[PDB]
Amino acid sequence: AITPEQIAVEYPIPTYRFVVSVGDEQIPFNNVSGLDVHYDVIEYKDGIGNYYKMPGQRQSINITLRKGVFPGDTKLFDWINSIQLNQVEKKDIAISLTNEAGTEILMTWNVANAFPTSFTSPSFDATSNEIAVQEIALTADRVTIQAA
Amino acid sequence: AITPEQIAVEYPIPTYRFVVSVGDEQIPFNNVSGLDVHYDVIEYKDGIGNYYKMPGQRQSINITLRKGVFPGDTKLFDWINSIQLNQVEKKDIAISLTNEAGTEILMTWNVANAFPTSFTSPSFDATSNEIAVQEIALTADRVTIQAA
Amino acid sequence: EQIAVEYPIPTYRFVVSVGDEQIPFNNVSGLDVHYDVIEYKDGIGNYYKMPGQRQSINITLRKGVFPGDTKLFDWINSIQLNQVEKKDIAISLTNEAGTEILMTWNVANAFPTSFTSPSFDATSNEIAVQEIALTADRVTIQAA
Amino acid sequence: LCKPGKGLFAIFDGPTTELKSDGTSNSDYDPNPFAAVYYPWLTADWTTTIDIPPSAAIAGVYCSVDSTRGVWKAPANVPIQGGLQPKYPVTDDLQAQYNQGKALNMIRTFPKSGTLVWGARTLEDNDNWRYIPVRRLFNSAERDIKNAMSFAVFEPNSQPTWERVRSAVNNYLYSLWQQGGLAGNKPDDAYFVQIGKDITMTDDDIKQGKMIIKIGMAAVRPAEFIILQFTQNT
Amino acid sequence: TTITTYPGVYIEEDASLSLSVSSSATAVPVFAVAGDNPLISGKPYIRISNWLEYLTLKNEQFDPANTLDISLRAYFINGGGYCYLVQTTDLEKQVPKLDDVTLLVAAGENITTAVSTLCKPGKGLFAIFDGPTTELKSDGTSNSDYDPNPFAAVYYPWLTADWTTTIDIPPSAAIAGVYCSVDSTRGVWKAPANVPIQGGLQPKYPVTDDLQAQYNQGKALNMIRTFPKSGTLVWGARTLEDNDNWRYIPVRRLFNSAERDIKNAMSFAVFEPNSQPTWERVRSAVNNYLYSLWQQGGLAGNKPDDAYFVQIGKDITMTDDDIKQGKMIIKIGMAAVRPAEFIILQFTQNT
Amino acid sequence: EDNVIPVSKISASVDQKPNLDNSQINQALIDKLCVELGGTEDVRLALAKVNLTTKPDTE
Repeated sequence: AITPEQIAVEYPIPTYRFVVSVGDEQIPFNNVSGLDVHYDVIEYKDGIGNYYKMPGQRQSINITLRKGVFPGDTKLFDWINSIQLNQVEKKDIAISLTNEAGTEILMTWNVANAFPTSFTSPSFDATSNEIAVQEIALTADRVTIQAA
Repeated sequence: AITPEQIAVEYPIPTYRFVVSVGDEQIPFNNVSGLDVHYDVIEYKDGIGNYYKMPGQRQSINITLRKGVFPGDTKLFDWINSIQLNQVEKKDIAISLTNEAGTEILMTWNVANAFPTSFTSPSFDATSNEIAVQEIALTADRVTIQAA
Repeated sequence: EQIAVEYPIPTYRFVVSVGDEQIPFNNVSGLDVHYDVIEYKDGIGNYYKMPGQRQSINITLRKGVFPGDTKLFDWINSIQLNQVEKKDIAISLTNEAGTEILMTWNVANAFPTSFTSPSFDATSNEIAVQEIALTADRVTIQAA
Repeated sequence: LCKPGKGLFAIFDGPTTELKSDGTSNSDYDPNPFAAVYYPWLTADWTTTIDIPPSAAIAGVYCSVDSTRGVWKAPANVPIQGGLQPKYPVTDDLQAQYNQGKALNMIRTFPKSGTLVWGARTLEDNDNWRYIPVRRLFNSAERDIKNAMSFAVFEPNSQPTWERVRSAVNNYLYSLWQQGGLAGNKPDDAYFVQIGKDITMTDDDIKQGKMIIKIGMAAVRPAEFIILQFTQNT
Repeated sequence: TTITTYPGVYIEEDASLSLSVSSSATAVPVFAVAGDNPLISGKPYIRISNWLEYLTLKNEQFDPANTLDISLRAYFINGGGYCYLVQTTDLEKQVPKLDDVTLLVAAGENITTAVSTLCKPGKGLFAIFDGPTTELKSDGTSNSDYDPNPFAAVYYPWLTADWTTTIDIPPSAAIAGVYCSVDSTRGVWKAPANVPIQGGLQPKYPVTDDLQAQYNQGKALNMIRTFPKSGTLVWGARTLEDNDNWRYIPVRRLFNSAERDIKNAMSFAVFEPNSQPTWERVRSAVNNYLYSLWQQGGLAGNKPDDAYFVQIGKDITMTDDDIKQGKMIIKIGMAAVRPAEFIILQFTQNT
Repeated sequence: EDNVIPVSKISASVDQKPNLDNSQINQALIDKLCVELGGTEDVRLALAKVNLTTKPDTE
C-alpha cells in the first residue's frame, strides 16, 4: 500500500514532462539535451612516485533544442538571424521538470548567457510521414541545478 | 542434490546485487563501470635477438556511476559544483557484491581518492518513457580487490 | 483399512478483496512467479545454472458492468504523472459454505495499467463485461 | 502518559549545571524505557542571556534522522545544525559514569567533526529497550499495525476476517523488513504473526467480539564500542 | 579498555595473535590430549571451531611450552576446520559416538590401541601417526613398532617453528590441516603430497633420497622434506599396507568418503517396503551420486560405464531369507586414478 | 448463521524475537538428540524418519 504522496517523495522522476523558458518567455519544446558539466584534468608526475591529479578549467556548455514547425512561427530563426558581427542578444534558459498539470516544479536546470550558433531546418521528403522539425544549438557559460 | 551452501561456496556470483559506499555514506546506484587496471609495456631490442618486455607505468582509474533522479536530491551535482581551481574533496569509493538481503559481503572493490570530472544531466524527451538518469565520471588513484 | 481420498478444490469457490473492500469478480488470472535463469559455462565441461532475477507480476481481473458502478475506472483515472494509489489484492479459496478460507493468494502493491471496456455488439445476447490489468510487486501463497 | 501501549516518547533535559564526578546527576529521573535525557544545554550566536534546551534541537534531529535513515537508525553521530554549541565540554571519563543505568546522552564537540550527538540510550538499562531506536521502532510498528487492522470492525468475528487481517499485517511487516528495519536473511527469521481460535482467541473472547493478534519482531542493535588493538610485529 | 563504559573508539597497545577461519566437511579430525590437561578434564569431548574459540575456552595466553596449543596452532595455520578434543584413554569409547569424525590425529600421544580397535574396515576412519622422535636408522627398522593397517599413515619428522621454544610440533597436527586444505581445493581423490607447509614450519631432521628409499616400501613412512626451489614439502602419500589396493592414501580416503556418502544416500529407504520400487529408488540415488563423483573427476574412465557399476535386487544381492528379515544389500564397484610417483629422465647426446 | 458476533474490540501485542532460523534450531535439536541417544549408526538409522519441529512459546 503506497500513497501518491509517498511516490512524490521517494520515487524517481520521469523525463517526459518538462517546461522550457527562454529569456522572459516560455516556449514548448520536443527535445532538450546537452546539459553537461566537464572539467579538464591536470597531472604532474614526480621522480619518486608522486602522481598529482587535480581538476582543470571548466568547459563551456553546448545544448541543442528540438521543436516542431508551426504556422507563422519564426522566432528561433529570427534570434539566429539577428547576429551582427560579434553582437547578439544572449538569453538565460531554464528547464524545469513539472507535475502532470504543470502547476508545480520538481527540479530546475538553469543555463546562463546562451546564444545560437547553428540552426537546422527540416528536410523535405516526399515519402516521409513526420512533422517538420527545426533544431537550434546554443553555447552558454555555466549550468546549475536547483532542487525545489 | 546441491545444497545452498554448495552454491554459496562454488557457484559464480551474479552481477546485479551490489552496494556502493561514497565517502562515509552509502548511495544506491544503477550502474558502475570502468574499474580497470592498465599497465604500459616497455620494450628493448638487441642486435643479436634479445627482446625484453617488462611492465611500464601504471595508469589512472576512470569510473562512471549511473543513478536515477530523485526529488530533492542534488548531492552528486553539489559535489562536482564545489570545485574551486584545483581544490576538491576526494573520497574513497567501495563497491561490494552482497547477498539478497544485503546482510553479507562477498567481494569488495576499493577505489582510492576519487574526484569528479564530468557530470551528465538527463536528456529531456517529450516522447520517451524512461526514468531521468544522471551520470558522473570520476578519476582516482588505484583500485584493489579484497575477498571476504 | 479405511483408505482416505481427497479431491482438489473447485476453481469457482474464490473470494477477491481489493484494498480493504471485497469486490465480486468473475475471473482472475496471471498470478505467476517467474525467475530468470543465469548460465555459466567452463571450458572443461562445467555448466552452472542458477535462478536469476524475479519478474514483476501481471494480473487481469474480469467482471461485468452494473448500474452506478465505476470504481475500477475511477481507480485507473486517478493517475497523475507517476502518482497512483497502490493497493493490496487478496484472492482466497473458500469451502463450499463460504464460511472458511482454505488457501490465500497475497498480492502486494498493485496499480492499474490498462482498462478494457465492453465490446458493444448489437447482434449479441451476452452480458457486458469490463476488464482491468494490474502490475504488482510480489505474490505469496499462504495455506490457512 | 509515557506508558506501555500508548506509543509516546519523551525527550528530557539534563542538569543546567556541570555534571558531578560521582555520577549522581541523573538521580532525579524516574527509570522509564519511553524517555531519554540529553545534556548539556546549548548556546548560539543569537542567544543573549538564556540557553536553548537540548530537547528542542533533539526533536528536530529525530525528525531529520527518521526522514533520512529511518526510525530504526540510531539518532546519534549526527551534527547539530545552526551552529549550536554545547555549554559545557564533556570528556570521555565524564561520559563513562553516565552511560549506564539511568543514562544521559551527551552533546559533544569533536575537532574533526564539530558538534555531534553522542548517545542513543533510554533510561532503562535492560537487554530490551536499552536503545532509543528499538523502542521507537516498536512504537511505530504498534501504531502502524493498529491502524492497518482498523478496517475489520463491524465485520464477522470469524476465520475470513482473521485471514484478511493477517494478510494486511504480513504485508506491512514484509515491507518493513525489505526496507531494512528488521534483521534476518529471510522474512521467516524477521517476524511471525499469529491469529485465530485456540492460538490467540478463545470462545469467550469471540463471544465478546474481541480480536487478538500476536506479533514478534527482530531488531538490529547499533555498535557502541570500537576497540583498536595495535601491534608492532607485523 | 577491555571494560567498555563510554561510546567511542578504544585504543590498546597489546594484541594477541589471530588466525583466519577455514571450513571443511570431508575431514573432521579428533585430537588426542593428555590426561593432565585441565581444559579437557571433566568432559567427554569438546568441539573447537576456530583458533579464537580455543583461546577463549583456555582463558590464558598462548604457551609455546605446551603441546596441545602449538599443535592446534599448526593445524589451524595450515587450513584446518573445526575439530574435537578427546582424552586418549577415552578414545575407544567416545570416537564412535561422533558421526562427522573422519580422522584420528595423535597430537603427540600414543594411540596404537585406539587405532587398532577403531580403524577397521567399514567404519570410515583414518589415522595419522607420528614417526620416531630421533633420526631414522639406516637399515630401515624405524617402522617396526607400527601395526600394518591400510587405514593409517605415518609422517616423519617432527616440526619446529620460530615460536617454538623447547618442544617440537608433532607432524600429524600440520598434516591434518594439509589434508583439509587439499580436500577443499583439489578433492579427496588428490594426493596430499607435493604441497607446502604453511606457517614456516621446518623439519627437525633432513632426509635424503637414499634415506627415504629404505622407508618407501612395506610399512612406509611419509617424509617432510625441504627443497631449495620449493621449500618445505610433503613427500609421501602411502599408507601402511603395501598392497595393490589401498597402497595410496587418496584411494583409501576416497573409498571411505564414497562409502559414507552412499550410506547416507539410501538412509531414506528405512521403514519402506522391501520390494522392487524401493530398490529402484535406491539405485537411482546411488547412480546419481556416482555420476556426480565421476563428472567431478574422482573416478577414471572415458564414460560412466567404465567408472562404476551398481547391483541391487533379488537373486543378485538379496535372497528370500534376506528379504524376509528386512535387509537391503547393494554392491558398488569403482575405479580410482593412481598418482605418478617416479619420473625417470633419460638424457642422450646423439640428438 | 444466527450468532455471528461483530468485531468491536481490537487488541494487538508486539514482542521481541531472536534473530534465529527455525530450521537451524530443528537441526541442532535433532543432532543433540542423536548424540544423547548414542550416536551409533543404528541411532542415525532410527532417526531417519523422525520429524522434530519447534514453535515459539508465547509465555
